[PDB]
Amino acid sequence: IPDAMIVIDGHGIIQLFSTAAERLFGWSELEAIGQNVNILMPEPDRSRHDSYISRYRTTSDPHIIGIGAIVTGKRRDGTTFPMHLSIGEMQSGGEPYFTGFVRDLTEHQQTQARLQELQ
Ligand code: HEM
Repeated sequence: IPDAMIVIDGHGIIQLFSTAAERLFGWSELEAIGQNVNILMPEPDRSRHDSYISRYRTTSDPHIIGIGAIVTGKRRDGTTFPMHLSIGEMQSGGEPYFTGFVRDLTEHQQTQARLQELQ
């Protein structure tokens, strides 16, 4: 059962954008592909994302890879949302590539929030 998956190169450039990713983020394949993955997140992560990838490539010490994390994503329409992110590392043509699997947690957040306010 497919999820929103994205594939970037070692510079954060999108290479593949799944159909489900399109529905979640609001960007079509063609629109996303040549863009930096940072277009899918609000600030401050956005401007710091390249340094996150860079930091990892040099230190080889993961903070999300093999760990997973829940973060805020940003749609094309400008709206933000909570999402769980898992990152896999791969190799192709001698260069590193990264695979991201996104799980939308909007509903989860809403339910939890609704239960919270209804006492
Ligand atoms: C769309 C919302 C996203 C957010 C908010 C986000 C956020 C972050 C943050 C906060 C870090 C490093 C912070 C720390 O030092 O612990 C990070 C690292 C990284 N992100 Fe993202 N990211 C997103 C999407 C993606 C996607 C889609 C990919 C690849 C398909 C990706 C690949 C990476 C890589 C390779 C690293 C560094 C490796 C590591 O520290 O484990 N990120 N991201």
